[PDB]
Amino acid sequence: RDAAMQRKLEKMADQAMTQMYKQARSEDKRAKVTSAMQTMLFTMLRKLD
Amino acid sequence: EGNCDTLKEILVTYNCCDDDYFNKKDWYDFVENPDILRVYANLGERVRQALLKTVQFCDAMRNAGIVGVLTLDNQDLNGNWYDFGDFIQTTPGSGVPVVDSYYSLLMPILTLTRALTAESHVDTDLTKPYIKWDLLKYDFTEERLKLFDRYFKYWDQTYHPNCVNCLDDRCILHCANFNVLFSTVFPPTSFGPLVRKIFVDGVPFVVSTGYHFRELGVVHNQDVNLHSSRLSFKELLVYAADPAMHAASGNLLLDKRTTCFSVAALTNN
Ligand SMILES: [Zn+2]
Repeated sequence: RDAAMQRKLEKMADQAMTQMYKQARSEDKRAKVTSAMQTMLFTMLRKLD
Repeated sequence: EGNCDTLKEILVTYNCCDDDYFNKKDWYDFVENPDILRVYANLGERVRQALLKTVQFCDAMRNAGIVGVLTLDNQDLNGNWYDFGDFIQTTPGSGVPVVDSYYSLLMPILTLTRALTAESHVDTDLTKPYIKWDLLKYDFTEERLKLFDRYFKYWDQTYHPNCVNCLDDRCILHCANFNVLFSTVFPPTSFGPLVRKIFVDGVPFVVSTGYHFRELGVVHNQDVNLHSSRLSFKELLVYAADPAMHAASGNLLLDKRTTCFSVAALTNN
């Protein structure tokens, strides 16, 4: 038990870590692109009024 | 094209083209020899006259109080009529005709010969300038209704200049059809998105709030909000994927390479 169960605890904890890493990088990209498009909008109008 | 004799006879009988035109091979094709459109067009006025005369005849029968049906084969090319073989008589001012088969058959021609362009001239004369429409006007409703009334007077079905007011779908068809024909008259710089100035966080934007479809009439967006504080994601998106702010921030373009109506350019090269 304890020398097989404890072997699965590590596996599951580490896959949880890697998936939270991927989710973090994902939501990072989101912030980046939304900042970029906001900048594009705000600079577009600044040529017409 | 194996035997379109009667067509050739009709075409020469009205000076749309002279028999010489019938050796330029592929004269009948469209994508080959697009010129055929022009010689087709030289029929329009005769068709339009036929229409006006049949309107007069309809109202005449209505006042007279007669009932009957209208088949094309009982109509000359000048516009007159004849063969009152089976009409029956009723009280005057109560008569009724049947113009369902007539128009339903005629409808494809009217865009083939463009027989309705004679309504874009300053006063329905071929020998006059175009009406100088106001660059800003985009509604055009009672105009379509007026046209309908001047021609399709007895097309016994309600027409809705804006399909938004249609019932089922079949009403959408029966309205967008007429819209197709009518939209050939108005300025082509008056379709597309319908933009509007808004404010957000005390800042002016230009965004579309509607559309003028040359087949669907006017349509207004239903949930526009003047004056907001910030912008979430979906609204960022829908204001990014629109041409309004893009186009209005562009430099005017006019290209002669294409007959397609250009609009704008985003760069200097
Ligand atoms: Zn309708």
